[PDB]
Parts: sequence; C-alpha cells; structure tokens
Amino acid sequence: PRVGVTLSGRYRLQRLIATGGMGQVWEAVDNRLGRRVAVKVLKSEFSSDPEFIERFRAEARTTAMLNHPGIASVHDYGESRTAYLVMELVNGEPLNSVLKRTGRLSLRHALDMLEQTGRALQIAHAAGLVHRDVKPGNILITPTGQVKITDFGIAKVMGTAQYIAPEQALGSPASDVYSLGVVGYEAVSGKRPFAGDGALTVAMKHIKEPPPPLPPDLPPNVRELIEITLVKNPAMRYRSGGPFADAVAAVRAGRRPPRP
Amino acid sequence: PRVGVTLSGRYRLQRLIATGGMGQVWEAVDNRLGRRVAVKVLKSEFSSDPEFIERFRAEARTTAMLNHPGIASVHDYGESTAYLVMELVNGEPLNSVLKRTGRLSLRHALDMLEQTGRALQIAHAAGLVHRDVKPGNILITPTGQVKITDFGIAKAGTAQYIAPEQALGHDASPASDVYSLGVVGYEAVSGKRPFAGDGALTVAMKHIKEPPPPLPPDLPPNVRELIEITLVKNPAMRYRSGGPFADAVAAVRAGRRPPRPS
Ligand SMILES: CC(C)CC(CC(C)C)O[C@@H]1O[C@H](CO)[C@@H](O[C@H]2O[C@@H](CO)[C@@H](O)[C@H](O)[C@@H]2O)[C@H](O)[C@H]1O
Ligand SMILES: NS(=O)(=O)c1ccc(-c2ncc(Cl)c(Nc3cc(C4CC4)[nH]n3)n2)s1
Ligand SMILES: NS(=O)(=O)c1ccc(-c2ncc(Cl)c(Nc3cc(C4CC4)[nH]n3)n2)s1
Repeated sequence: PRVGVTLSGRYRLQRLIATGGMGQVWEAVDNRLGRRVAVKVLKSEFSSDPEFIERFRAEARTTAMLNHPGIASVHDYGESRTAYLVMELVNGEPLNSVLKRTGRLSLRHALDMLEQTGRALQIAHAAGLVHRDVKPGNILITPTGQVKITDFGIAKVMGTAQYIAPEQALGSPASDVYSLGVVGYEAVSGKRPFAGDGALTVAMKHIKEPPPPLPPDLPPNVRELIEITLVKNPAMRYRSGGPFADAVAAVRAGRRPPRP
Repeated sequence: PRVGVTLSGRYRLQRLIATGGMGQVWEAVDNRLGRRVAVKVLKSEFSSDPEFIERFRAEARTTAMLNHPGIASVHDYGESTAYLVMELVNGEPLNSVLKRTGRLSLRHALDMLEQTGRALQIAHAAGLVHRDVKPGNILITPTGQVKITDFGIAKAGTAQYIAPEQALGHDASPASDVYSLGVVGYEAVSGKRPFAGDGALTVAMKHIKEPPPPLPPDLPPNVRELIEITLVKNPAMRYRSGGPFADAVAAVRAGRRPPRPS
C-alpha cells in the first residue's frame, strides 16, 4: 500500500517504518481512538497467496497471547484484501543499527539488554511458544534503554543463518536461548562467532564447528555464560529464556552463571 | 449488556468482573485474536444518552493515549451499545485486598505507592489528571504488580479520597492525584482512612479544613513524614506529579527521609 491508505476505514497509514521478512511496518493513526500505532501489512505479492496469509494470521494470534513490556504488543488484526496486524508503536531503533554505529555495548548495557530479552522471551516460552528468529533486527531499543521483542513471524537466507540454532539448521525454547547467546556474543565483543561469505557456511559452522573464543578483556563469568548457551546439544543449555535471564542476573551481581 | 452476547460478532462477554459508574467491566474473549480480554461496556441505562456516550468516548481516547505496564492497556473501541476492549489483568482491587488484610506491611504499602506514582506520572507527563485515584481503581496482581484503571472523569466515591483544591472546584492538577494517593498511603499503613463521617459533604469539608489525625507511633518517622507532606492542603507545597512522589517513596524505601517537594 501507499501513504494515504485508510485500512478498514480506521487505520490511515502515514510513514513506512521498515520492510521486514514478509510484511511492511507502518507508522499509522487509529481514527476511532485517535492514537498513533504501528501497522504490519503483507507485501502486495504475498497478500494474494493463502500460505502467506495463514502464516501472517499465526503471527497475530501468537503475539496476542503475550503480555510483557518487553514484547511489542498487538491490539488488532484485520483484512481490507490487505491483511494487516495493528500493534503498539515503539519509538526505538533496532539493535541492528545500534551495533553498526557502536560496534559493541558496555558490560552493563549488554547484560541489561540480555536479561531484558530473556525476561521477555520467558513470557513466550511459558505459553509453549518458540520465537525461532532471535536477532538484533528483531530487538528494538528505545532511547530510555528499553528492549522490545518484535517479529514472531516464524514462531512454532543469511539473516536467520547468522544466529540459527544447530538443531534448526539440521531440520525448541532452548533454540531462542542459543540465538540470544549469539546476539550476546556480538553485543559484548563487536564481531559474530561464525562468519563466512555464504549463508550455508555460517549455518554449517553452527553445527560441526565449535564457537571461536571471546576476547580476554571480557570477565570469566560473562565468557562462561556465552559458552553454556552456545552448546550443540539442546539439553546441555538453558531450557528457557527465564533460567538464562536468571543466569545473566548472577553475572551482573558478580556471581558465576549456574548449570541448567 | 447480558452474559453470552458476542460484541460486533467478535467479543464474547463471559463474566461480569465489576460495575463502575458509567459502565461494566467484563471478562471476555476476542474470537479473532483468540485471547481473553477485558471489555468495558456502557450501562444499558446510559447506552443511548449523548452526554454519557461522549464521556465514554473520551475515557476510551484518554486511556489509549497511555502506554505503560502500570496502566491497563486499550486494544480496541466499538459500538455493537459502546464497548472498550482492554488488557485482561489477573488482579484484585486494593479496595478488597485491604478489606481482608486490614493494613498492608510497610514493605508492600511503599512498593504499591511507588508503582502507582510511576504509572500516574505517564498521565501527568501527557498533561492529564486522573481525578479519581482510590483503592478500587488500583489493581494488585498475585506477583504484586499495580495496574491503574478508570480514566472516566480524567481532565487535561471521590469524597473519601478527594483533594482539598478539587473539593473547592479548582482546576485539576497532578498534585491532586498525589494527595489522593497519600490518602491511599495513609489507609494502607494505618488500616483506616484519615477523614470519616456519614455524608460526603462532611468528608469533603474535612479534606479542606480538618488536619489528618496522627499516624500510629509504631510506624517509622520517615514513613509518617512522607504521608504528612503529601496530605498538605496547598497543592503548591506538595509533590508536583507521580514521578516526584515515587522518588520520595524510593528514598523512604532506602531508609532515608523523604525529600522536600520542588
Ligand atoms: C506489594 C503489593 C503489590 C501488594 C502485595 C499484596 C499483599 C496482600 C501482600 O503483593 C505482594 O507483593 C510482593 C512484592 O512485589 C510479592 O513478592 C515478590 O516480590 C518480588 C519483588 O522483587 C520478588 O522479590 C519475589 O517474586 C517476591 O515473592 C508477592 O508475591 C505479592 O503477593
Ligand atoms: N518487525 S520487523 O520487521 O522486525 C522491524 C524492523 C524494524 C522495525 C522498526 N524500526 C524502527 C521503529 Cl521506530 C519501529 N517501530 C515499531 C515497530 C513495531 C512493531 C510492529 C513491528 N512497533 N513499533 N520499528 S520493526
Ligand atoms: N475500572 S473499574 O471500574 O475501576 C474496576 C473495578 C474493578 C476491576 C477489576 N477487578 C478485578 C479484576 Cl481481575 C479486574 N481485571 C481487569 C479489569 C480490566 C479493565 C478495566 C481495566 N483489566 N483487567 N478488574 S476494574
């Protein structure tokens, strides 16, 4: 769609915020409530296909099950036909753009935003859900330092391949924990663990190859925590975002990260 | 607005949670998103009156304007009778909590006071005054989270918690909400409201002229001071907003004296 488009005679679009996996994120107005909201609309070509509509209907129902200030909230879902998902409008920048300008984040910043993400993901984990795509691009950062987990689009290309779980790369809530570890690694050092020219290389590295060592400037408790999340076996790592967030909180207090 | 009823063919009303002044609070189901929501429906008596319809539309718009975990979120607004789709909170009004407990422990009372201050500061920063802060409007979850509700009489029942200036027909200000919260604070720590009597006029006149009765000597002085400052009759000599109030509570929690309002 374009700027002047009023979805179902209520949601008048304004600015195009981003262009995600299958849908476009839009800055919009609710004519009934008179408030600014974010609207996710399916791309012109995907709006015609029923496999892309039933994948988008799933994102709506999944996100609406979650209630946490660390999860971009869902208000509505409609079809005008253009399938749209009405959400909480967040004044933030993705961790994608943050780490591009800053390289890495300070020990205080990284561990605050890691626990924030774990406490956010545990809400999704306790409901029996798995995000399946935890990456800086799906983590929004407001100027007040608040994390907002977005895009549950594939909840059960090189983008997902850079932080993919080894079991997923082969064919669970431990996977979101794993991915967040890879996210943590990049945020604490300023360079991803597995890196290559292609997507299939980075994904194959995640299975057979062991993660490269972290810089020695990093404390032992932070180093250990990244290594417990980055194990090939999904049993040898934290079964959910919560036990992980609990282990992040220990490293924040000066303590060691526990064994799951 | 009867039980079974499915609003706009989407929101099935299940259980009447509460009955306010303008409308009813219902535990409902969003058949579209497949989630359990709370629906505020206009009382059938007022459902067709234009004065109440505008008052309900304003409440819908005011609440939707606020985004904070300590305030119950707005999802949708419709007219099937007007209805307001909101976040479903598994909580209990401070009203009923205090009826069972009598008085909250200093640790709990100060935690609920801080949370309410922080939540109201969002509305105050937006330039809105709640105008009806009372224990019945403060939801408490089993995890101990405060959820602020009912912006029905908010400006850009009341009697027991009304601010002196608010009783004197003065313009609304965030300091008025600060006073009302101090009345909730006085009640939470002592198990008794400061001003009493049959008839609202007496209670309202007590908020204007009568000084609040002394708090139990069993209480810490840092706590007693915080309540005493918030209950000043002059809003200029009181905490400006929910934020400054919450900061003074944070100082008391840390075992310090509350800072003097700016
Ligand atoms: C303070 C208000 C909201 C009123 C109070 C109700 C009254 C009737 C007793 O609610 C209690 O609040 C405390 C403090 O948050 C909770 O403990 C947890 O507090 C946490 C806060 O840090 C954690 O330490 C831990 O989960 C505690 O158990 C209780 O589970 C909850 O029942
Ligand atoms: N979802 S995505 O495609 O990963 C994605 C990529 C980039 C996104 C982005 N960037 C900047 C801002 Cl200011 C923003 N605001 C939002 C977004 C949302 C929710 C509806 C998705 N609420 N507020 N969003 S969102
Ligand atoms: N708003 S009121 O009339 O003061 C009022 C009095 C009592 C209320 C109450 N009691 C128990 C529960 Cl479990 C509950 N849950 C809610 C309610 C909402 C909607 C209204 C914001 N979300 N979750 N609400 S609400």
